[PDB]
Amino acid sequence: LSNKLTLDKLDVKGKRVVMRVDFNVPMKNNQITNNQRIKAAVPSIKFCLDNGAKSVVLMSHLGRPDGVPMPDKYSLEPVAVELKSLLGKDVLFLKDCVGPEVEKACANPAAGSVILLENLRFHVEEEGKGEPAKIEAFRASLSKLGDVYVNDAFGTAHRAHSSMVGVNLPQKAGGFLMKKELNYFAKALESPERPFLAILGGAKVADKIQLINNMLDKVNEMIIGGGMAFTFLKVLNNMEIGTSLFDEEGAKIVKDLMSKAEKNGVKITLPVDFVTADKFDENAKTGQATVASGIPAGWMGLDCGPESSKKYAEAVTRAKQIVWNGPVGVFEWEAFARGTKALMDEVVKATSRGCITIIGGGDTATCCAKWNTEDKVSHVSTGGGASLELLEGKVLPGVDALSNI
Ligand SMILES: Nc1ncnc2c1ncn2[C@@H]1O[C@H](COP(=O)(O)OP(=O)(O)O)[C@@H](O)[C@H]1O
Ligand SMILES: [Br-]
Ligand SMILES: [Mg+2]
Repeated sequence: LSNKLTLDKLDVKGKRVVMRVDFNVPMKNNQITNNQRIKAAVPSIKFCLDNGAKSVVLMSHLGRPDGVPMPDKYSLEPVAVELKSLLGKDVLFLKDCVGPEVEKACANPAAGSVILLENLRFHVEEEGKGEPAKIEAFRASLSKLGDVYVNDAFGTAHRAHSSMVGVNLPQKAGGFLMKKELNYFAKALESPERPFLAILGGAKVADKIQLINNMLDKVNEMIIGGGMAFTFLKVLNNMEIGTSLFDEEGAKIVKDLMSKAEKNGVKITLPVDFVTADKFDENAKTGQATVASGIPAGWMGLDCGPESSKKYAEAVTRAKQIVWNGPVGVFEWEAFARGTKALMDEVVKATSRGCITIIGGGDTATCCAKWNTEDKVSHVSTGGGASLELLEGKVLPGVDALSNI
């Protein structure tokens, strides 16, 4: 951020600070399962308060409510409560993020007020799809909630959304988490140790399959696992995949990706076996499948199997540097957690013999919390797709929108 205003040089004394954070925390049975992303923004928030900010107004999305208010499923209210404990200051939660009543609560707050707005994506104008004059007015309304803007939302920095690129105030500063994450990656990605392995799993198939093309110019090996694999196996193996995650658009580029991997000497490791489920439920009935057998109609692959785990371990053993985003199964549910656990064990072992290991993402970082490996890998990042976009070599929209120095 040499070229960009950062919080360390932003005068906040007597200023209302409006701050985009990534508080898109994982949830389960209505409770936060990992407060990593909330803790990560505390240094910027504390800094503002300690240096005399009149207020800090915090704004984030949570999940993908698709521009419709969904307070029953995707409310940020629970975050406010967790933020109080972490901060040592109370936080006011507002039930919306714009305009008239929110604008009043933020216009002239009591000194030192911390305020958390409701889910930005309850409004279509944040993304805005899921409408030009209304997008302008959405952005104008957010711009009113402070005098200066800070973006500490590393995990969302790849998104050119209204709250990330559309705030119109004279001073737009990168926060300390943004700086910490960009600095770590700049160093780690400058001259990666080789072989450099990327591990891509998870469930955001439509988005993340589109990142593979550029990643293939940077890495020497790739594991394509979790939800990502089924699109590849259907196209390449003509495998029956039941109701497993499948991306129609990405299917159309799978063969081109494999050609480019061959051209670039990138070894691709796909799973060869699976733990299956009769429905998307923690208590689903379960089965086993292989690529040869296919997955039965109406069943889904929710974890890889033992032979896949062995192949993954073999790639990890070869690697001198690893970036991992996306669990290789539905590790939140114990019936589908073994593959991710096994891969985590191998990544920890790699770290202990000198592998540089970077694990990132809202959900993938939760694997580290779940198995107590946050201090047994080289770096745990608050960015998932955001990190993958850095690996591709892009400038992130949330960074690009900051004020030049
Ligand atoms: N085979 C699969 N089918 C469906 N979901 C999966 C599968 N494998 C992994 N997942 C899911 O991937 C989700 C995380 O993916 P993602 O959101 O892209 O990663 P992150 O939050 O680290 O960026 C987890 O919630 C996990 O349950
Ligand atoms: Br997606
Ligand atoms: Mg996620």
